[PDB]
Amino acid sequence: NKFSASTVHLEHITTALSCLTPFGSKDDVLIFIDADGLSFVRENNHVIKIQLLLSRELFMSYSYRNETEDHMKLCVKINHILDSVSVMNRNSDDIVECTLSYDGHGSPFVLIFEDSFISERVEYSTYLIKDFDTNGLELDRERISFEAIIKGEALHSALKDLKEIGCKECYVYAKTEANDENVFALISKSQLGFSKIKLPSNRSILEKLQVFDGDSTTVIDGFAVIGFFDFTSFDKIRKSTKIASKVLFRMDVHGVLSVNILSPGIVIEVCMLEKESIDEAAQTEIELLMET
Amino acid sequence: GEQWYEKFKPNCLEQVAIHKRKLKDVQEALDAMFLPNAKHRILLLSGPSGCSKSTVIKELSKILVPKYHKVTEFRGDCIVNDLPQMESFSEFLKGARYLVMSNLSLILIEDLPNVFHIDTRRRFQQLILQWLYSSEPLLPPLVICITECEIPENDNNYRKFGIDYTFSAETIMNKEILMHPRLKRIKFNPINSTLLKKHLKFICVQNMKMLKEKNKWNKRQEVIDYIAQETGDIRSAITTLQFWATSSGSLPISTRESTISYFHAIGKVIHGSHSTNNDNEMINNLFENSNNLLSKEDFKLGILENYNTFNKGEFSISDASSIVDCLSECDNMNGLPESNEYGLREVRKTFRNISKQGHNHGTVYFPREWKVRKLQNSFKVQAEDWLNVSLYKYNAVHSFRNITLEFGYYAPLIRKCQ
Amino acid sequence: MKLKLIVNGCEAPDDYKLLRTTINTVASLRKTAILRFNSERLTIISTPKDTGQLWCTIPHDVFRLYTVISARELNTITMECNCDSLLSVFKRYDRVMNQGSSSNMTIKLQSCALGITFEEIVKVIMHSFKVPVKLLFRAQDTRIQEPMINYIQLMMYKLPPISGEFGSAFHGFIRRVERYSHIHLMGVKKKDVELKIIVNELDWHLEICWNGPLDSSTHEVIIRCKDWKVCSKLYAAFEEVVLAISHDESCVFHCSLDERGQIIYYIAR
Amino acid sequence: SKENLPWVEKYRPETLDEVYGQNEVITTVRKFVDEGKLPHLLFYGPPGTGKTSTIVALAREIYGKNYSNMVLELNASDDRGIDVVRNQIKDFASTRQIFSKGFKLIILDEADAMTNAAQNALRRVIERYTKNTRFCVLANYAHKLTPALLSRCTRFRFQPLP
Amino acid sequence: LQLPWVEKYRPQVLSDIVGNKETIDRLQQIAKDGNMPHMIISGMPGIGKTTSVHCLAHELLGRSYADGVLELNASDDRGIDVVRNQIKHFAQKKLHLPPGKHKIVILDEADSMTAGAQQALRRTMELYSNSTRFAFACNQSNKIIEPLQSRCAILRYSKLSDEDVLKRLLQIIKLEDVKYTNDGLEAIIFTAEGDMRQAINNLQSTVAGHGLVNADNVFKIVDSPHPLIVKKMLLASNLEDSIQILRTDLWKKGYSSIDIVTTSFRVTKNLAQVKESVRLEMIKEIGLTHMRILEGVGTYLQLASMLAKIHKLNNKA
Amino acid sequence: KATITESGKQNIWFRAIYVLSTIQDDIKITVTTNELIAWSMNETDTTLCQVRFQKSFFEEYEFKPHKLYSFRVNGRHLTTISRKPDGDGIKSFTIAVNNRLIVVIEMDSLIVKEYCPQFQPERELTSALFNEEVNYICCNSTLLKNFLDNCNVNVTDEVKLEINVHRLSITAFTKAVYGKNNDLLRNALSMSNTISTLDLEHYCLFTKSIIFKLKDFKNFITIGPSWKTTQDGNDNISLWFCHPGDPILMQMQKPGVKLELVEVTD
DNA sequence: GCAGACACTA
Ligand SMILES: Nc1ncnc2c1ncn2[C@@H]1O[C@H](COP(=O)(O)OP(=O)(O)OP(O)(O)=S)[C@@H](O)[C@H]1O
Ligand SMILES: Nc1ncnc2c1ncn2[C@@H]1O[C@H](COP(=O)(O)OP(=O)(O)OP(O)(O)=S)[C@@H](O)[C@H]1O
Ligand SMILES: Nc1ncnc2c1ncn2[C@@H]1O[C@H](COP(=O)(O)OP(=O)(O)OP(O)(O)=S)[C@@H](O)[C@H]1O
Ligand SMILES: [Mg+2]
Ligand SMILES: [Mg+2]
Ligand SMILES: [Mg+2]
Repeated sequence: NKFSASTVHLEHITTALSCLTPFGSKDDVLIFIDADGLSFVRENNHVIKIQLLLSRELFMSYSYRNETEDHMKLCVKINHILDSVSVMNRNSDDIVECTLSYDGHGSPFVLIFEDSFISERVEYSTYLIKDFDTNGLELDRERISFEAIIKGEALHSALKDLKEIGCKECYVYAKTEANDENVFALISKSQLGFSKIKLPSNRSILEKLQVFDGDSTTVIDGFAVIGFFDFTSFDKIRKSTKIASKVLFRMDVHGVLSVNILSPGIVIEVCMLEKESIDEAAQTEIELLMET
Repeated sequence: GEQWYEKFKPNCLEQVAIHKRKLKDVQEALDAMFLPNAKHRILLLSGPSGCSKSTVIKELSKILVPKYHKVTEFRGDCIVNDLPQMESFSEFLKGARYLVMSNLSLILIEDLPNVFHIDTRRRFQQLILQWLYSSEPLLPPLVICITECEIPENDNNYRKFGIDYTFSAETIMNKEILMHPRLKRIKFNPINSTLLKKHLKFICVQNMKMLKEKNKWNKRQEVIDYIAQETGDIRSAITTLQFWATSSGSLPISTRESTISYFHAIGKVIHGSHSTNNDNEMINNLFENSNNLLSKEDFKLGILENYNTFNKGEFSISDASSIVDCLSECDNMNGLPESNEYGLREVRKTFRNISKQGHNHGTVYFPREWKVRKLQNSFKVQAEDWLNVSLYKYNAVHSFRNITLEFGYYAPLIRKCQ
Repeated sequence: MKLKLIVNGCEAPDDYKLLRTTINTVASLRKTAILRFNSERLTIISTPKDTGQLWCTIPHDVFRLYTVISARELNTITMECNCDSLLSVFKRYDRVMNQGSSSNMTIKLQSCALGITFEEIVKVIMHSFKVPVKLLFRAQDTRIQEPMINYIQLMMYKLPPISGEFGSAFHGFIRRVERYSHIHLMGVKKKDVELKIIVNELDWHLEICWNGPLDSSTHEVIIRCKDWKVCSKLYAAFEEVVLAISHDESCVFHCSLDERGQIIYYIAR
Repeated sequence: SKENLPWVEKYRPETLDEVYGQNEVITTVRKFVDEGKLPHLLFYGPPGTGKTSTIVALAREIYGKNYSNMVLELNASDDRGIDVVRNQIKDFASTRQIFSKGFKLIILDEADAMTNAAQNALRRVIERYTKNTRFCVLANYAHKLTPALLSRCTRFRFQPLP
Repeated sequence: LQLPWVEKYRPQVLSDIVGNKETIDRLQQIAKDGNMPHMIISGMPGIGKTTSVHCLAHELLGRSYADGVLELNASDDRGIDVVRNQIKHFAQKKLHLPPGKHKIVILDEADSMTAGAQQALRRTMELYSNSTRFAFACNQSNKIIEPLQSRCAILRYSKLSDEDVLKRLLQIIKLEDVKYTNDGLEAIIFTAEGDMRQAINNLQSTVAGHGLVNADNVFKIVDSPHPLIVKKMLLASNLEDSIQILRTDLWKKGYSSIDIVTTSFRVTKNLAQVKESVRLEMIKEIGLTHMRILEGVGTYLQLASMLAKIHKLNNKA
Repeated sequence: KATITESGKQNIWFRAIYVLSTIQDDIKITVTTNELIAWSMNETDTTLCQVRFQKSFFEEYEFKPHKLYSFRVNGRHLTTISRKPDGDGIKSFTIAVNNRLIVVIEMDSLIVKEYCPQFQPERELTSALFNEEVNYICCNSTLLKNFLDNCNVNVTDEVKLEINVHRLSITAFTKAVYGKNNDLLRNALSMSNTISTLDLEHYCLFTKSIIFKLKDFKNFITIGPSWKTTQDGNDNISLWFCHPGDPILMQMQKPGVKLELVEVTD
């Protein structure tokens, strides 16, 4: 069948695919099949890229029979896959088995489910005509502006409060202190006025936060990093951080932001694009108002 | 600083810009509404912008409410937290309904809720209809002011139905409320030249120190009379006067250039414009003025029905035949801007050619197509009933064409004898 | 015009009585529903004209002190009321299942309003709700709106109430179809029989095959709309067993049997 | 990739030197990109002249490996309404660089079918976000384009092939 | 990162803006006084309306305009509810403004905004005109509803004369230090037809593609405008000359037939030398050819027939 | 001014703001040395509700410039700030006015949210004076809350306080309207109720009833059970002088919260 | 624009 993947615990797959639902008109996922595992990447308007990686150890029947460069692609829809696995795995002790199949190239994506003498076979025809390949909103680690590690629960509360209030434009602030009083917050401007969601500074749930000087090795204290990010990009990672343990924040001088989600556990990587320029000269007043 | 039209608001009934007859027949209308039993439950005001359609009622409530300034003006920009805009107006009506005694606050709905979506437009009719036939003791006065202004043309309007063509009382309100017995429709007219000139005199003599500072005291008369004659809006006139007074000089003032009416356009096409002697510039300016009306059906029918009133049907039959032939040829262009231009140009050229025999004209009539459609619908439902009753006892298939042509008179004739 | 009946709590018929509420949400979402009160134990109610046909009878013989009389000459009386207000009386009565047996449900037909009497206790609270509209229809409309229709052959006997996984499979079809937003069915006479449902799309190929289910000509292919999501909700019927019939490649019925009464649903092509 | 396509899509130019006929336009665009300034190129002409082939070859030559990410292609095949120009175009033409500080090119192929409101939103976009992103408009009928758009875009005429 | 001349050389003060001396003087006077009421600015695109509004707001407020105003343009969701809410909040939030200064609501490209939003703006003005003022930047005043214009002083911008555009071109040339030719400048002015932005784009293209600005280079990069060619075609005496002009100026240059018909209709609307009967006959023939083009027949024979019929009705045997 | 509260009294504060935000879009809050007063004037000037928080409600009242400072804060903007987040709690909630409303939220953990709503400052407390101008009916709000939770206010009906002979027969019904020829354009869906005679605490012989709205009658009762008041927390009272013309007064006495509502009848 | 009837002092 050129591809095999048997899954018993479909709850983990259901909640993993549920992190890609906030995308409007969800479709066109570039699923990667590799010996390491399965990775799902989805991009919206070439401004935000999210990658969800499933390890080989997650599947109990991973074979990956192939005689090629070990780089094979297929494009299918999200809403079909998202609702495919959530419907079953109900009641108790059902041990529902999920089977993945793909006959190399040109064949539909076959999904087989078994639940109490009840069998299904779902086929997904792939879209591989004008796959431009390459792509990727990646970044170089040599010029990382700063790095931060925060708990998922702390960030989820900030994002949930950031959404319902509005805040169509949001700001990211990073500032270190010689007295270990590191400052990092997700502040924003809306019709309400100024909102200052000040994240905690203690080491209880903020594991590490240091600001670099564009070399990723020279840590500097007293410097401030201001990031101007759209609200639409932040709304996508709100549900991703809803069920998570540690959230890693990393951005460079180029302005792209890399967010790593940890929840063996799976890893979710989200890439974001900074807006054009700071509104007026708000970078001056962000430092001035928060310092007061 | 402060706007002149805001700082010079009237304080009594002798300062408002309104005709004597209009003041009299709104005073008699509002006086009888305050009685416990009133012939008209609500008052409807329809007219152009800046015609004192709201301030007159404001001082009227100022001098009639304390008999037994309490005005409950609806604010459409209210949201009301977690309340839909459709239910906001419903809650406003019931909120102001409980003011029949002691308070007696008049209701002045100047800013009516926007009616463009299908759901919110249909709700606006029965909301005031439910307040009419309600058997409740006493009645608080309610005045609705609607400004007669045509909505400018937009893109991708799909079917392009009514209301969106022209924001007027007739378009939005349906027939049940228009000729309801408990309703009075007091139309409003633009401010007259004499009243505008008197008000500009009063403003100029009130601003004597400012006008005499510059070289405007000698020039003021020409500017104010030009402003008064050019437009009929008092607010726009005051704005233009304030702009000119602030201006140092050597500046050509501008005016709204308000759009003409439907019958006004019909008269312009048939009779002509005295302001613009040149024929080419009159039609070209009219096109860029209101293309939204010319690029619309029933205008060519209006030209077709009113072209015989140029000389009471006493002009050249050959010219009439040429005009009707040109309109018929224009009708084949699928309603294009080029089609409208050619027919109107031909009509104007012909009527200019025969303009010598135009001493006495006639009245124009808006075409009766609605009546023709109504009788067509009545005949259609009558034929449907006839087919329904004639198919329950035997078989009879002849299509719809034979029913209208052959069975429209023969069939009732045979049943008459039997 | 005396339409007076009393509804009281019991042990068995409450599940049959509480099954009535599920359609009431759907019926309120639909246009309306008709009624025909006859004699003392027979009444038929259905949705007037999608293709919503819900011929269902209820044994009013067990109901206490029920009588029908009207000026409709024959034994059949046209009756119609809006089902939106029927939710309010049922939902509020469902909150008082903890205590209260003598409260009853007193209904009186007076002209337009149908007063409903409650005697809930928290010292007693009296509630008097009125049904808004009971407007009738033309007498000739009774014949043209006859809801009695049934067919035979190709009887699928559903799985008996022994394993609860069969209902969950149908309930899975309820949640999935709402999430995506044609349905095809298979039928075989080979003995227990197998059920197969298949969905064909441009790229969505769903097929479900039952290997060893306990449920009981051939090749009855049929293509129909998504209106069957209502019929899956009627399968619950915890008191008794449900019947299903599908043939003629155009029509399908869902015969829900509970106590003496039976409930059927009709789907067109 | 080859010997499996129609002859129309078999000899499509990939570089600027492979486009013939409109020598003046090619030289002017080459000078524009050698100086480092794109004045919102607008291409007009009959079908078959090679406007979209020329602009795709130019974008490839400028970008290289950044065509997949920084270059956006728009057409009549996908939905182009008021919401689309309001959201997708605004989101794309608001981002910074990733690897190279080159300009952002957005290809508005057969843009003459857009609505008047969409055209007005698009031209308010081109005026506001011109300091980093330069759009390209391709059309065959100039009468379907808003005259305000032609003022803000450098019109280039694509003559028939000699 | 070379910024284009349309954005790099845009004016930042009202002094650099030319074309309408009276209007610029009035704007400077009203900024010095500070009593700026509501206004509507309309005109043909590319004359300097929105940049004039921005410069006026700049040199009228300064830091207050930079930091504490809410300017909305066409690139926003201009729904009724959201615009109503946004302007309602912006009418509030008053600061320590000078007594002769007021908030400015810049409204760019308001011609495409829905009528319900106009009514909401009417209510917002009638409720909070004391604190804030509105500025309108559009192309034509017809798209604005009648009641809005009564509360404002409408300002009309005339087409820029050749002198002002030429002076701006010389200033930009001196700033850029580029060689020029008087014939090339005259060709640029002729091609612009009073459009400042088009003139700037053409001059920038000439400079960056050929270096020295010359008439030959400008004519090579961009041809003569089609309204002038069509106007010359319609006024031709002989049919053969008109046919040759049509072919060698539009068929060999790559001009669509429907665009030619539309340009002919526009020229005939604005033509003045022809009589009324001749004008209406030409309009009818243009419409007939237009519907023939729309129905599918888009060949040169239809254009030739239109020209032949126009010549026949002009000569009248 | 600087007022902080750190207790279970945050829920009623959020409840009161949501109640006041429904009546009017903008909430005008007046501060004074005596206590804190929050109220919103209705658009039709038919509903007057004020919630007054005692000085003991907060832990400090360091208010500095009898001056009565007032400001108009958006009700919708304020009601989304004092909300209780799901799966988390607010340890300290405070609001302050600087010499730009300075309101901050301190959760159980070290995370803190700082908000800056915009207000507009004339101590129009004459409405409160008319409220305290000063029959007597006492009914338990706990039993009324059962009827209010299911009143089906979506039809926007009216309430007729029918005391009849002795017992309170609260009704939620809609008046029908006639059409062209006796047509029911608006359907009348009535929902009446009756309370026991002995359940009423105070009553006055005032046969013939009065009519008042329900949306303002709904939100005024939810404030009671929202706050866990084991001590005191007495039921609401009804006060209204004779004839239907004058408005009706309602009061809910609490140890730290003053609840008032005035609704104009007819 | 235009026909029919009224207000108001020249
Ligand atoms: N003598 C006067 N008579 C009438 N209005 C006057 C006078 N002097 C000043 N005004 C002002 O002119 C304006 C006229 O207001 P109205 O015309 O009554 O309002 P409106 O008719 O509702 O306008 P729309 O069409 O609704 S925007 C007001 O702002 C008045 O304050
Ligand atoms: N100058 C040229 N030199 C070589 N091949 C050309 C040239 N112009 C066009 N072609 C060929 O014509 C094909 C189709 O032309 P395209 O450039 O794709 O479309 P177009 O000519 O721009 O017309 P439209 O506006 O898209 S319908 C290309 O794929 C090329 O193979
Ligand atoms: N009087 C002027 N002096 C100098 N540059 C001008 C002048 N008028 C316009 N411009 C230039 O025109 C360009 C943009 O002008 P805009 O004001 O955006 O055009 P517009 O007249 O407003 O037409 P629209 O409606 O905005 S397309 C800038 O590059 C300006 O420098
Ligand atoms: Mg008014
Ligand atoms: Mg192309
Ligand atoms: Mg502009």
